[PDB]
Amino acid sequence: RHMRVLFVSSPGIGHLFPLIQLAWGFRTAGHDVLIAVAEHADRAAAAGLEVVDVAPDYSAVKVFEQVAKDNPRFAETVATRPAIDLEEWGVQIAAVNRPLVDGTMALVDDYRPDLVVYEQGATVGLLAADRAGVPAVQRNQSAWRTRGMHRSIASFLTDLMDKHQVSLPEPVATIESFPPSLLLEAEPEGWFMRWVPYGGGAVLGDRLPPVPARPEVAITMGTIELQAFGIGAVEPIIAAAGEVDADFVLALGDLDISPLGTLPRNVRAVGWTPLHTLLRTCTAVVHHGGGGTVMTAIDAGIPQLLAPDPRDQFQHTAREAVSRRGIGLVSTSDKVDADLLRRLIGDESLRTAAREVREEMVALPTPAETVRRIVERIS
Ligand SMILES: COC(=O)NC1=C2/C(=C\CSSSC)[C@](O)(C#C/C=C\C#C[C@@H]2O[C@@H]2O[C@H](C)[C@@H](NO)[C@H](O)[C@H]2O)CC1=O
Ligand SMILES: Cc1cn([C@H]2C[C@H](O)[C@@H](COP(=O)(O)OP(=O)(O)O)O2)c(=O)[nH]c1=O
Ligand SMILES: [Cl-]
Repeated sequence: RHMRVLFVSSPGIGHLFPLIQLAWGFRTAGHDVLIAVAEHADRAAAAGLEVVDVAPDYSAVKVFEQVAKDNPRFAETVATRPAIDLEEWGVQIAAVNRPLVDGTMALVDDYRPDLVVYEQGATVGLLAADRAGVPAVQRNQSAWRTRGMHRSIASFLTDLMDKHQVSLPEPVATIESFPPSLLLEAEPEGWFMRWVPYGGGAVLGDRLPPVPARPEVAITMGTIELQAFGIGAVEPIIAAAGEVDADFVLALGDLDISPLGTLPRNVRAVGWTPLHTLLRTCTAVVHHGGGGTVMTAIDAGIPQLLAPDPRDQFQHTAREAVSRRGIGLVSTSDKVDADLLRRLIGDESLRTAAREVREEMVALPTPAETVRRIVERIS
């Protein structure tokens, strides 16, 4: 009954955080839990868990650069359109997974997991499960449909699969990220699960901060877009914000915001803060379209505007749904203006719809319940 469970994540905070509730779900159910990730191992440790860094010195941004340089045709074609069918993006996602393989396979041999839980980007997790000979459970991201994505990714890792004597298995269960209404007409892949936001711990101070008298709007762009494309995209958003009669809080995480210089007087900045803690006191949020941020805004019950850098192809899958369900607005960073921010804060139908989608979401099975379901499925 007592298991060793290995959680496997691609080297991204947006990849890793959606595994944390399940990892604490397994730990509080008495199991041993270990995380495999690269680049962000210290953040995983700051969730109170044990971590092995399966690729020391990894840099996602350097991997991205190497892909573009090495695949100029892909870069000038497929990469000029949104990443929707990830089968087409196998070359890029395989480049991301490749450096994690050797370290993950060694870890599987040493740790001997009974179960692998991996996030949807981490084909290396399926390979790990096959190495150990154990079931794999997939945790989905945003609204991407899996289809043949793992076969396409694996087609570029063939050499490594041969060396480690592994084939690509199918997961025994898949767990959706979004609530049913935000998948539109796309067929669900497995179980729905409530989104319980995780963004790190925090000392809030000597008291619980009160909700401000004036409405505050958060501006956040996740953990990879501005790192990969530069901080420039947030400038037109901040300029538009300075023209709006509302207060704004800029939350770009560990990103150095020095290049922005002096912010408008109605815009304040914070360093890394768990997003749900920030949003507890906000009226709306402007962001890039990251799935974790979309879901955390829904947990807060607030309208959202998705305005990524126009070059970023990985923020597309929530956009149609945010639109069609009326819980927010969609644009691009360079097209944000004061009128659009006023719509975000003023259109009551957006807030009504957000609250309705939140009600749907918070009734879904919890991570604790989902741990029980997984254990039943594999027993
Ligand atoms: C801006 O630059 C990018 O976005 N980069 C990339 C991301 C990748 C794959 C995603 S699709 S597989 S999950 C079916 C990538 O494989 C690799 C990597 C390492 C870090 C990263 C991020 C990228 O996605 C991020 O994933 C989050 C889970 C999403 N929220 O749910 C975010 O919306 C999205 O921003 C390749 C990549 O280039
Ligand atoms: C920048 C920032 C992000 N976050 C969280 C919100 C999300 O859970 C996660 C970002 O994931 P996500 O929004 O999926 O996008 P990306 O992969 O593009 O970064 O990081 C914080 O909690 N605090 C912060 O200061
Ligand atoms: Cl959070």
